Amino acid sequence: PSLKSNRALPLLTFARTHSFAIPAICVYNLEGILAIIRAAEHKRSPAMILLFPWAIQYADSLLVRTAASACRAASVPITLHLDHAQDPEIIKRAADLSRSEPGFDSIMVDMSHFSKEENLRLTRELVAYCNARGIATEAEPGVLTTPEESEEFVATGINWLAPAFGNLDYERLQRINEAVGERVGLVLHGADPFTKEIFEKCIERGVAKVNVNRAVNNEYVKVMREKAGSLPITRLHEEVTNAMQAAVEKIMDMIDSTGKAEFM
Amino acid sequence: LKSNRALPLLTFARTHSFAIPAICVYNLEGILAIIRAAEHKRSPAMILLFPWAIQYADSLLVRTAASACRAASVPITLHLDHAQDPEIIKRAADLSPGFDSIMVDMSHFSKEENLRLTRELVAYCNARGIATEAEPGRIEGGEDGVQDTVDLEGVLTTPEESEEFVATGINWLAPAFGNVHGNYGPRGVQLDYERLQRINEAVGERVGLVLHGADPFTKEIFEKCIERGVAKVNVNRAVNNEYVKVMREKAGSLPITRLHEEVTNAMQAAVEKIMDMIDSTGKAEFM
Ligand SMILES: [Zn+2]
Ligand SMILES: [Zn+2]
Repeated sequence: PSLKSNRALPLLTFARTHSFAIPAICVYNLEGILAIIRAAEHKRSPAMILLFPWAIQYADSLLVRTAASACRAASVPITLHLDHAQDPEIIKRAADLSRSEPGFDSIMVDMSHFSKEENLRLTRELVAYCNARGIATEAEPGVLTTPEESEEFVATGINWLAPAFGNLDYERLQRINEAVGERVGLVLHGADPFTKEIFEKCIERGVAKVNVNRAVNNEYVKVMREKAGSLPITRLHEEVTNAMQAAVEKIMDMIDSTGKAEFM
Repeated sequence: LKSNRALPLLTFARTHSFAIPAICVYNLEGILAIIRAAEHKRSPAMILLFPWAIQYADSLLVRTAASACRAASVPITLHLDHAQDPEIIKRAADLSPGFDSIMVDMSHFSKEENLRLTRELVAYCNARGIATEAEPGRIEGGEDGVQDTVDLEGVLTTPEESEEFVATGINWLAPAFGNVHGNYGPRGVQLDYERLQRINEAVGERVGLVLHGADPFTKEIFEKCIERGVAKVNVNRAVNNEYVKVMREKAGSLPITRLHEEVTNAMQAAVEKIMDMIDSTGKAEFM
């Protein structure tokens, strides 16, 4: 209800009902933001741009605000997610950007590194903090994720859940899905090396959001390793962005997000 | 223009014998390097973007930089450097939080065409709250983001051409007085300081003077220029070569996060040295 106008939620619910997954791309820079936005507009695909707490450590609100207004100006649904936020203070600080100027649409409240009772308790409290500001939330039931553990995390108020199942244990996956896939969206982590077939089986069994980092960002690293000092700076920027954009477009085709924005 | 944010900086710098560091950047690392350097050293600054920044990222770098400027605890404004195409100038000027100032650089055209286009483009910018810089001559050379002058001759600035440009309503002038964009080569830096003072004497009280091609300059050269009216010093390679060196040596060897940190630190250190050299260090206290 405080989430009634949240832009991030329709993406996963739509993906789940239309048997595809949203590409959720971790980026560290403006070149990454551009690559995602170009890929998505070009493949008529929805997307998410994901930032780590480091983006705020490093640039205060600047990467956040820029990514936010870039996705909102986009011609396909693109929203902004804080990935793997493991400190309560940085979650609240990120969430505070929404009491302006757009900030995050969703935050992964990742308390998985805490003891499970303290994980549960913190998650609940930070989720309530983000929801008060209009912000959707994802959590990790972090030893693998049982269907029982998943239901405990549903109770905290998360919107999406990031199960541990070898990422592979597909039997474990659909059991999680049958138990909780009606109350929360499912999020796949460690997707960087996966193939179409793995993505297909993950999607059939509930995945509506696929996190990617190295598969895209390694393209940025390859160009700089190979071309820095040899290409002018402007050209390096163009080349890293093209390389990253191409990598995002592949993922969009692998997870059937290509074309889907037409119907959203 | 009464409410223009860039104008006071050069005014203040001129009356207090220093220059504003005007640092060209291509990326968020450079934007962060400038804000940090400027806040650390308590110095005003300007962030310079090339037309390439709009060509490449539409309004993204412009918006990121303009916003960083506003949020800074020292005076920092945003300048379009070397805009050499009337169409791009209007496109940039239509953006306005966009640019506080724009360089209407028509120096590639004949003198009379340069004056003609500069006059009308200044009108267009002024209508939109935007201060302007023009080049009453032709500096030779190219940089990444700044076109070559191949097949064009150098044109040194006279007081008379300077006077002609003051009537266009520009705020700042970039004189050609022996400075060169890019590498000076074996002949070294050979500036005509006499020409410069002659310019300053003729128009200095009516317009601010802007130093281009300053990358390899020393403190003593800076001091000579500032004593002759230079209130804005443009820098590029001095700063962005640090990004290149760090990437050249370390990409593939450090996490991307540390890569971004290291280029920004290295660029920040290069900016800080300029600030000291041109005596802008500490000046934000009285602004
Ligand atoms: Zn992850
Ligand atoms: Zn220049």
